[PDB]
Amino acid sequence: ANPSDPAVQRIIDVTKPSRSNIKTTLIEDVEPLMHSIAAGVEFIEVYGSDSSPFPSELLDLCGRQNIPVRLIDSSIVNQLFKGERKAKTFGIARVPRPARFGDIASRRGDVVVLDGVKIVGNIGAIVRTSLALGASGIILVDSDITSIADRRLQRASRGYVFSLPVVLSGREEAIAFIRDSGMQLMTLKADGDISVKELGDNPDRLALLFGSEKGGPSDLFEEASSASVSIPMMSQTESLNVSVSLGIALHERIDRNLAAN
Amino acid sequence: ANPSDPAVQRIIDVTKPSRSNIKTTLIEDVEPLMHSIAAGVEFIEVYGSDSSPFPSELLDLCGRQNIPVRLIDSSIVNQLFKGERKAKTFGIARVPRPARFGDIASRRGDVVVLDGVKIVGNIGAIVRTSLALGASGIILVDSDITSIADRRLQRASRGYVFSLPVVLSGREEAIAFIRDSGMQLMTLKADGDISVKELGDNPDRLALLFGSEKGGPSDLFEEASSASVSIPMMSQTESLNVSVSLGIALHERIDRNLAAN
Ligand SMILES: C[S@@+](CC[C@H](N)C(=O)[O-])C[C@H]1O[C@@H](n2cnc3c(N)ncnc32)[C@H](O)[C@@H]1O
Ligand SMILES: C[S@@+](CC[C@H](N)C(=O)[O-])C[C@H]1O[C@@H](n2cnc3c(N)ncnc32)[C@H](O)[C@@H]1O
Repeated sequence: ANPSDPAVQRIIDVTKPSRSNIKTTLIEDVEPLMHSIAAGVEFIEVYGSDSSPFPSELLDLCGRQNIPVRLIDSSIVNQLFKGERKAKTFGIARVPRPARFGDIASRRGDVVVLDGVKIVGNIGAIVRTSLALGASGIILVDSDITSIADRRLQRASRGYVFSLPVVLSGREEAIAFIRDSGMQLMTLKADGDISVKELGDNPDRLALLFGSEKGGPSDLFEEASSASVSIPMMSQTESLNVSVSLGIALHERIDRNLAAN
Repeated sequence: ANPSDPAVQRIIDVTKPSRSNIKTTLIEDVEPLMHSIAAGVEFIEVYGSDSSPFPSELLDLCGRQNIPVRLIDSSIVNQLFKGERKAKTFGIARVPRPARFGDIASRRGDVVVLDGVKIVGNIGAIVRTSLALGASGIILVDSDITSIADRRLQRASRGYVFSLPVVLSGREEAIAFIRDSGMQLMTLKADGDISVKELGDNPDRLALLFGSEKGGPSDLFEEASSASVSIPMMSQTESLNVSVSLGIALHERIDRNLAAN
């Protein structure tokens, strides 16, 4: 373990602050770490607080992946971070190459397609929900996001932005991929023809499309769109937050996305 | 149509801006207005952008409640705006008295209870979801919100904050009200005993409890809590966002809450 200051550990104090270096980034907490490693994300070294029980399985995973792991005493860990108290566990990872359609095609499970969603808070929460409910990947269209390593997005996603393919794509390219991949594009809308409760019956791999406005997504998607899906509300004149709408849709598909895996 | 100053309509430029008193307020967007008046809120006057068709119906529900409406010019409508830009339909209103437990106890539908939820972003979205999915009301325990009026809770709620009973309360106060009301308390947690899918089966009106932590809600709600509810995920090792968890919870109760309206 290291209790002194620094040693060469200074790297941690470099990749964390509002520095510049992009090649590396910090991923906090055990679960984001576990899922990152599982997704092939390369790590330089994983750390942990000597005042916290280092998760047995992370230690093991890192072991079977040749990932070095060192303990750090409380005082130094407290110096870092704050005031979210503690990460208690974290690692230095090389920022992966941009995700591609190929990363989604080779995986199994529904695909989440966002169109016009720009608020990082929504995108972040959507990343978490998609991962937790068994989505294969996410395709972002018109999100104003240039890179997925955007720290705002990393933080908004609880550090899960690398745990599943998040592809930045143009509208036409996304449509072409979905079309030629054999997936069934489903447009979720408050005034959709089909009840969201009927999604569980669908045996096909689905591409669930969401917008940012109650009129979204772009009507230009209607061409590729196979059907419109609606989430029942008190009245269909209301609407739900896109992240909330995503959660319900994926919730209805949970069995199909578990069967896929 | 009035391009005149002050033209006395300058109320909007003393209520919308951050001034002195917390009484009246300005509500944007066409929808928030409808449900606001459809509850018991009083509007001094509603305005609208000129070069942009006016929503007929707002007039009917403003004529039967004696609420005046006047058109503003797009040069002045945007003289006070930025976006969207196309908020279009707004109007000053009078902040109602603080919500009471009785308000909820008189209305029908499951009750939502948040414990320790402080982030207004979630609380706001949680309001929309509760409203849209037919929740009787929300109890905000330990939210650090001094008043529902708070301009940040309004903006985070799109202006729907006055569409249903939102009660600020202490932990003991809320626990006492749920027992004396006969409602069955359900605590939602990742490692709950009952599945969220089984909620729709319960014939009784429910009180849904959500914490702010993964280790929440406060275990002091346990005695009152007669059951724990868990939403299935790829692995209970993780957890869902509070608003997403709520949406799914109410979604499974949609038939019972449509039954309560
Ligand atoms: C509804 S818009 C934002 C709400 C809108 N601006 C409003 O308040 O009127 C966000 C996204 O959530 C999705 N969504 C909202 N309600 C839905 C519902 N009831 N069923 C299916 N999708 C829904 C839509 O696809 C939309 O693109
Ligand atoms: C775990 S807390 C905090 C969630 C997340 N850490 C966040 O960004 O806020 C989320 C709340 O939603 C409820 N919740 C979360 N995951 C759930 C699940 N899998 N099943 C049922 N309820 C859940 C819990 O009551 C909890 O209080």
